[PDB]
Order: sequence, then C-alpha cells, then structure tokens
Amino acid sequence: GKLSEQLKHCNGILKELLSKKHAAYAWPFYKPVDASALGLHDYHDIIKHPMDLSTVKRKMENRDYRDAQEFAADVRLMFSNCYKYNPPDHDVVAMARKLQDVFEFRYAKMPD
Ligand SMILES: CNC(=O)CN(C[C@@H](C)c1ccccc1)C(=O)c1cc(C)c(=O)n(C)c1
Repeated sequence: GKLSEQLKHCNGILKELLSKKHAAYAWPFYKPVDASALGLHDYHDIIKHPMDLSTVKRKMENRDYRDAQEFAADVRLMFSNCYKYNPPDHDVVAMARKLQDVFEFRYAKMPD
C-alpha cells in the first residue's frame, strides 16, 4: 500500500514532467548534460553527481527507488546542479525554477 502508492504518485509526477504539457521548459532536463558537446569543460569539476529525468526514469523502471523521499532527492539534485553550475539569470535557471514549481506543488499532494 503506502510505499507502492507513494511511488505510484512519484511515477505520475515523473510522467507529467516528461509530458508535452511542460516540454517548453522541461527539455533541458530530459537527458544528461553532455558537457563535452556544449564545451562545458568545468561541468564535471563543479557537479560531482549529475542527474536528469532519463536517469530518474531508468531508476523508477528498475525499481531502484525504495520510497518517495529517494525519488524526490534525485529530482531536487537535478535542479540543485542547475542552480549550482549556471548564473542565476541564465534561461536554463528560469526553466529549472518553472519545472521545480510543477514538481514541488504536485509532490506536496503525496498520499499519506
Ligand atoms: C538537449 N540539449 C540540452 O539539453 C542543452 N542544455 C540546455 C541549454 C539551454 C544549455 C546549454 C549550455 C549551457 C547551459 C544551458 C543542456 O545540456 C544543459 C542542461 C542543464 C540542466 C544545465 O544545467 N546545463 C548547464 C546544460
């Protein structure tokens, strides 16, 4: 019940974050940052634990997450990495803030 039900809620949130509804600001978070491709040669010196929605999806599909807290920690790690690496006035930070608003408001509706 509880753990399964809470992970169903997490899976629902994940599907929404990946949905066309949010694509305009979610797209930078779909796949791992390709630091080399973008010439971001300091990315892996600054970000020690990269995270993205494809990694969260793989972990959910593999039943890696044992509870909602573990799932939420990865989603927030993804946003934190964005806030750590990028100047706060960058468009990717505006997109991060918007997708995190979607995440936090629906995560708060967790079944007890
Ligand atoms: C499929 N391609 C992409 O997703 C390209 N981007 C986003 C783009 C707006 C961007 C490029 C270069 C520097 C900053 C932002 C990224 O790979 C990306 C995504 C995040 C969260 C991030 O924090 N960075 C630094 C980079």
